[PDB]
Amino acid sequence: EAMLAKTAADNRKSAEQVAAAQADYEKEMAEARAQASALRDEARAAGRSVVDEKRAQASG
Amino acid sequence: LADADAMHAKALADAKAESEKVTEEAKQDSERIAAQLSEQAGSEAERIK
Amino acid sequence: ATLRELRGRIRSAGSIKKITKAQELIATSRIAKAQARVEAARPYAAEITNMLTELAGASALDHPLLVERKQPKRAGVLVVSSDRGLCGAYNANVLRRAEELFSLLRDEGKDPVLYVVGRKALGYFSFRQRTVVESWTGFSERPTYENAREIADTLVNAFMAGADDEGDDAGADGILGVDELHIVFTEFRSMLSQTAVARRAAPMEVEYVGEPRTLYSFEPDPETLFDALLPRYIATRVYAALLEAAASES
Amino acid sequence: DVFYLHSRLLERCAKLSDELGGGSMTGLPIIETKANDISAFIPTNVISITDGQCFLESDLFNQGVRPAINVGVSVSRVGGAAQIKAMKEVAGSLRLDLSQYRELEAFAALDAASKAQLDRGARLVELLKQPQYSPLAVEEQVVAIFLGTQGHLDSVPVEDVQRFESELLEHVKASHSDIFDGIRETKKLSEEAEEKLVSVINEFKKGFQASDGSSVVVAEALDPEDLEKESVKVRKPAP
Amino acid sequence: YRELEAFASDLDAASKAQLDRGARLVELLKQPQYSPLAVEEQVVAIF
Amino acid sequence: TGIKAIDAMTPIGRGQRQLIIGDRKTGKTAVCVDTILNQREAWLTGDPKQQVRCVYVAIGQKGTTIASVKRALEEGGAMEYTTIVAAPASDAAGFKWLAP
Amino acid sequence: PAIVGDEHYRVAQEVIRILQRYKDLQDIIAILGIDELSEEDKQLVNRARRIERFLSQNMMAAEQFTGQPGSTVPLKETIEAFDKLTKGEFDHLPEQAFFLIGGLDDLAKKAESLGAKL
Amino acid sequence: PAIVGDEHYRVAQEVIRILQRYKDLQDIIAILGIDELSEEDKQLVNRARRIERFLSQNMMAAEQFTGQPGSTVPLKETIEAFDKLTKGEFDHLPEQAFFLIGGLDDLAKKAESLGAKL
Ligand SMILES: Nc1ncnc2c1ncn2[C@@H]1O[C@H](COP(=O)(O)OP(=O)(O)OP(=O)(O)O)[C@@H](O)[C@H]1O
Ligand SMILES: [Mg+2]
Repeated sequence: EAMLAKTAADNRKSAEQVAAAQADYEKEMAEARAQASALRDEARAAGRSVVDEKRAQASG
Repeated sequence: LADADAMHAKALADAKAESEKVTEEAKQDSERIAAQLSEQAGSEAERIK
Repeated sequence: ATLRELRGRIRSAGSIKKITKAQELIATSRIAKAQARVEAARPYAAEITNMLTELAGASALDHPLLVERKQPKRAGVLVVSSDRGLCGAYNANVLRRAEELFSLLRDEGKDPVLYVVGRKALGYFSFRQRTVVESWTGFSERPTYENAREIADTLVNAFMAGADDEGDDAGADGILGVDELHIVFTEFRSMLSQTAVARRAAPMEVEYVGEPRTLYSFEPDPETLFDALLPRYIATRVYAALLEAAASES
Repeated sequence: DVFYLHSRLLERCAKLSDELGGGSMTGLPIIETKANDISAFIPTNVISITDGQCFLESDLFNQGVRPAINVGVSVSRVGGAAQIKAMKEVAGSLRLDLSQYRELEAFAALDAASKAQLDRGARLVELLKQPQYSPLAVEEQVVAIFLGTQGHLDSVPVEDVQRFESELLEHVKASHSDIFDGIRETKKLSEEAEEKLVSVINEFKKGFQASDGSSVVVAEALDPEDLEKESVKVRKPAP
Repeated sequence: YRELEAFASDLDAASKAQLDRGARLVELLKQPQYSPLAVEEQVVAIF
Repeated sequence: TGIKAIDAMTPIGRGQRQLIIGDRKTGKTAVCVDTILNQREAWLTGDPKQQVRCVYVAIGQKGTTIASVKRALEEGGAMEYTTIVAAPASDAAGFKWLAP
Repeated sequence: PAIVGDEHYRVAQEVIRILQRYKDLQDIIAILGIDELSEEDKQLVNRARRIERFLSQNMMAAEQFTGQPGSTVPLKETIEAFDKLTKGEFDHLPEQAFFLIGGLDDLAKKAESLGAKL
Repeated sequence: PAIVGDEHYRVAQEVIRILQRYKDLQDIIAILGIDELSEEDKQLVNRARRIERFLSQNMMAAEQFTGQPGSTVPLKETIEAFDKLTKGEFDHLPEQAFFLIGGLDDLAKKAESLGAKL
């Protein structure tokens, strides 16, 4: 009886483990993509600030 | 269950590698964007002069 | 060009006016028909109520659909909406009542399980990002008893499956179920009065009255008839609700 | 002779033959309509004189469509002859397609074809939005219309179309900057240039982040008493 | 017929009859070019 | 012109007459000034077959608005190849009729 | 009928009638919606949209404005195609398949490029 | 944006867009009301009604006509309040709460006086 219960429990565990594996892979990729977008956007903002301040000081 | 554990570990390792690659690519793109924007800023300053 | 476009607008308004007047008159006739079909169904339900009362009074009050579920967690809500859209506030009021029920259900830890009749409610919930378990469509203008039969069967199966469902697990059956069956629909009080009403189809509740001169014979046993009849009562009340909704929509 | 007043003025803007030096004068007359009445006298005269018009509307301007071009009635009577080969290729039927899209949107205020047309037209309308004092080089415009009319904006949300365009153009200007050079020099988008542009678009899409958060790759309560209960009736006294 | 077709199918019986009669009469009043009819023939057609 | 909508849907060639027609505050002057400013690359090439020389004719226009247009041309470096013919609203009807 | 023939005249009259009814129904469709029309009128609206698109054509002289080369449709093929349209033989095709084409072969090819088939 | 900043310009343009969409929908609304509109359109119509009510103000010079004194709303507070409106942050409040008031404090006060709360 314990063997049958373990079989059912491990079937559930394998299914949910496959689901969690694919979900975690996708989540980590999404986190990497968000970090990349944040890096690009902060670089863009820093560049915009640099150009604005440079042109302002040149005009002055 | 052993196969599922191995597949989860493999997916985690592949995710780590892919995340490192994506981070490096995004980095390089960030430096490229910063460099081109700095060049544009210098050009604009020269125009103002 | 001002006069030209303005005359075109006049013609458009005339066409719209003619269409709307025709629709109003046809709706009047359809109100007549829907009301007539509402009286037509009164005797069967009225006397099947008596049959159910006799069975209940001559049997144990222990039907699975009749016994409340401990720790209710998922209440089934059926929203009866319309298929066409030219009704002004019908769908709007139906869905406001549905939300006035959903908030209450969430108040007591009940996560509603959504079932739909008609099309407008589908769009409303798609906008609200609330999933629909099952939807029936194409008969809100004139509902037949068959459609109520399938609706009641599906909702009752969803209710029953919850008996063996434990927590977020489905238990032995493997099909997740619900703890309650709720109906939201427009009660056709009269021509001016059409108010949405939330109604708990299940679990069945029991009232009592002290009073017997004679004892009804049963075949084969009262419990068997009660079992075979209670889902029929569920279907009959669902059909009555659909008729009321059709009349209110008209 | 007000029509003559404007016609003899506007007919002096011409493209001379090579015998007369080959010089040219391009005219951009401006006309102020009242209450969007293009049926007035001077508007009709000048419309019938010039080689097409870009009709600007206040309704489109307020909707966010800026420049507020009315694609249905705006037209150029020179057409593709006034564009480089790449622009002709990418933007062949863009005006016609947008006119058809506006027609369909008005009528369908549905089959798969209708929804596909509506989504494509919404994306294209978003693509043509442009802020003031932000001109685009002909190659950048070629790349943008390529994004639009080649189906590469179908996977991106309509709200992100403008940001997606800006970021892709910035990426191409940063790296893969030889596509712009090729379009500038040859005036046409080569097959290999199109291959590289498609690959770059796909990679950037993989990198692109949606505003909502996705990937573009490929009330008061009823009083518990008011809730009427469905109860079976039993003819017994309570226990 | 004009009023009740601008209206318009699940009509009162008399109204359905009126719609049918009106459609028939509208089709009756049609006439090809260069085809005038003698008064007797018009009488028979209207009959 | 540098404007995607115009360049893609209603392209303008050299020697063509394109009409910017619209109600008040619809962006007509914005489109024309952006078109003038977009010719700076061609001017800087130095090739007269590429260079486009610009003329702006302000008819019945408030003088302050003409000054604002001239400033917008100055900032983008478009006055180097642009001439403004001004007939402000204060000018007699003769200048207004004659400016174009 | 005397000059162009009975069939040409009949097809032209049927097309004109369908387009007139569609123009009559356009206001109602704009305000209320197409779902409130009679099934006959919905069918007629679909046919009318297809017909009005099919009346458009890719002209030779318009090449410079579209790039697509022009087409020529013989009178007999025109009459046959519009007779088929008025009878609803092409209802199953998307309306976009009828936009700036020549004869029925062009219609078939364009509908093929859109997934549908003749 | 070059003069009034990016935030003020964005809020103003969003408000203008919402009001323009409301003006466009006027044609359908005058006949059929809000019922036949899509959920997006219903939400935007309610938002536009609230916005057009909130653009009204109790003027200082109007006290002679109605007794109620005028109010002054700082520009930054106006930008913030209309950004909140355009985001649908005050959808619950009744329309009359936005009528002839000043800033957000007045909005909260009048919402309370009308049985609601901000
Ligand atoms: N593409 C655009 N994006 C945003 N704002 C724009 C755009 N084009 C023009 N505007 C703004 O729209 C307003 C109207 O512009 P403009 O003065 O050029 O229009 P107009 O039709 O010539 O006006 P008027 O009737 O005053 O002569 C100005 O604020 C301008 O900054
Ligand atoms: Mg101007």
